[PDB]
Amino acid sequence: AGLLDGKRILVSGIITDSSIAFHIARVAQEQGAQLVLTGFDRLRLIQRITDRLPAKAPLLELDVQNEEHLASLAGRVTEAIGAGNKLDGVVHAIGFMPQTGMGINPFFDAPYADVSKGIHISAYSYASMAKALLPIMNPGGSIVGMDFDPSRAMPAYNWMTVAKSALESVNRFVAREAGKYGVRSNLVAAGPIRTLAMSAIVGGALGEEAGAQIQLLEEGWDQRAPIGWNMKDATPVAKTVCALLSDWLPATTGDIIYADGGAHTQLL
Amino acid sequence: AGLLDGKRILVSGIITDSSIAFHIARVAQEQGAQLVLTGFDRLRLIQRITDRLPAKAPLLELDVQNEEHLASLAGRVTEAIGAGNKLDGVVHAIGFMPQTGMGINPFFDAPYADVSKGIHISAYSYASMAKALLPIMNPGGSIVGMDFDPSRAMPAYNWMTVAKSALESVNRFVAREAGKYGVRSNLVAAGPIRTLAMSAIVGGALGEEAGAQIQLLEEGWDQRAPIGWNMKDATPVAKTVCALLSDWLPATTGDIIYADGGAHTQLL
Ligand SMILES: NC(=O)c1ccc[n+]([C@@H]2O[C@H](COP(=O)([O-])OP(=O)(O)OC[C@H]3O[C@@H](n4cnc5c(N)ncnc54)[C@H](O)[C@@H]3O)[C@@H](O)[C@H]2O)c1
Ligand SMILES: NC(=O)c1ccc[n+]([C@@H]2O[C@H](COP(=O)([O-])OP(=O)(O)OC[C@H]3O[C@@H](n4cnc5c(N)ncnc54)[C@H](O)[C@@H]3O)[C@@H](O)[C@H]2O)c1
Repeated sequence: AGLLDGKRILVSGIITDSSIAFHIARVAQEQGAQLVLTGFDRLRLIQRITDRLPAKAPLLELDVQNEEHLASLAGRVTEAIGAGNKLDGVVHAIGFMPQTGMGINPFFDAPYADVSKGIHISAYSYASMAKALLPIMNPGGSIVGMDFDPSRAMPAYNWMTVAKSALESVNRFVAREAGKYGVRSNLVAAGPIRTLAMSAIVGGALGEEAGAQIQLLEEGWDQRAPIGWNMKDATPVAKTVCALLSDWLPATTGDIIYADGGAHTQLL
Repeated sequence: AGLLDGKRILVSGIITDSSIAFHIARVAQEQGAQLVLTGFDRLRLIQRITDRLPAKAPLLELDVQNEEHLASLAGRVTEAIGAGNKLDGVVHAIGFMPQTGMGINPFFDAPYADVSKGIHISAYSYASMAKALLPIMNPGGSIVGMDFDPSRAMPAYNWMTVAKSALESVNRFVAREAGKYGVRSNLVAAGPIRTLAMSAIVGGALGEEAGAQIQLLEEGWDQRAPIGWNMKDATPVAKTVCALLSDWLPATTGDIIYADGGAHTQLL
């Protein structure tokens, strides 16, 4: 067994043992996968976290906002995974929005320059990463991004929700391109998870009201979710992406998979 | 009669007698409205077109990308419409994407810098215009933007479709803010219309394939539309926005109104 046996998945995200990426990576590895990692800013730190993973995995720098990193991605991955080999999976657990477009700050009040690098890192990054790595994929490969239902306005999230709405719209376009390589591109829309930086926001982080608005949003969930919703266990979201990086969901691409306890489907 | 009798609607867009904005403005005026206009780049030209309108209307410069214009909008509109008066409507007939994110150019191939000012002008502009004018609206006012169903990938449009998906997501957030002023914000999703620059693209404009891909998309429509779809008559789209700027659609905000012959609802 090993759902993901002898597969090469490259994982994005992992910033702390709290990060979802981290949890996919573990579940992934127990499942027989073989990762290669991408780090962003504090590489030495990611490095140290990455060591508690059930298995060693090469880590590589990558600021999704720097061309030369992207220019050189593919080389690097091969160079590591070893030539004559290609990868079967790529996971985009990444996003970011500046103080302003999120939190307490009124909505109309975010600078388009701020709003922008959010879009640049949260949505557009999906395309860059795919155009860059699509050339090294075995057929029947999988590309996956982490989503958060932006289909109805919620409060406090503001422009991060707008950035996700774009994510949803970019994925459809990547599905089109990946199609030619016989590779799939999909989004897993998670329920709220207590990641670190989430934690910080439900604390005083972005504001008081902002915070109390999450708290509540966070509770609507478990209520609504017919099978409930644990905001502290990213394991169910990890096993889904794990289903998607696998060959058991072969006829589905442009798609979004609600890994949310059912919440999105119930009114109250 | 005069659906829009003694109402102050400020219209965005009008670049040629072909432009939709132009058509709303006419229908608007025959309906008893009283406009005030916004021009973008070639003001003298807009000016000359604007004269064939059934009625005189003050025109004002406004590059939705220049802060000081937005900073000074409200003053200008009052200054014109005359102090002690407020407007009941605002129409956002505006958008734009650089060669690259549209047309023949592959999707992965657009620079985020290009992709960006599209987003900046097409989506984000909706928010700026609203934060700026919301202070001068009578209650039960209306804000309307022009939409184009981005809910399924289409070809050739690329990033303009992504920009509209964001538009749809911004509107929901503006509905929230407009709510406090008791003003409404909605999107009219049009079918394809032969505007000038559209014309140019179905000609050789953006590319050959790009062009032949519109042509076809353009025909799927009238087929699909149970009551059909005339790509050369922007009158039905104009009368809808006209319904929406009016008090007959009072309980509906965050919304998108399909002004499309029914196309969006039928598979084949
Ligand atoms: N946590 C939630 O409640 C929730 C729910 C549904 C979806 N998601 C999405 O899941 C994804 C995973 O994020 P998370 O919540 O695990 O949080 P997280 O704080 O662990 O960080 C996600 C990452 O963004 C990275 N980042 C920012 N700029 C970058 C850049 N230039 N290059 C590379 N990485 C960069 C950080 O290094 C970090 O890894 C997020 O994108 C989030 O939108 C999250
Ligand atoms: N034509 C269609 O098939 C179609 C269909 C559905 C929706 N829409 C939308 O309808 C809206 C109306 O556009 P149209 O198709 O009538 O085309 P159009 O070419 O008449 O131009 C729309 C406008 O964008 C303006 N523009 C660009 N940058 C600007 C700036 N910085 N400041 C102010 N104006 C600026 C131009 O001046 C022009 O008026 C568009 O936004 C389009 O997305 C169009």
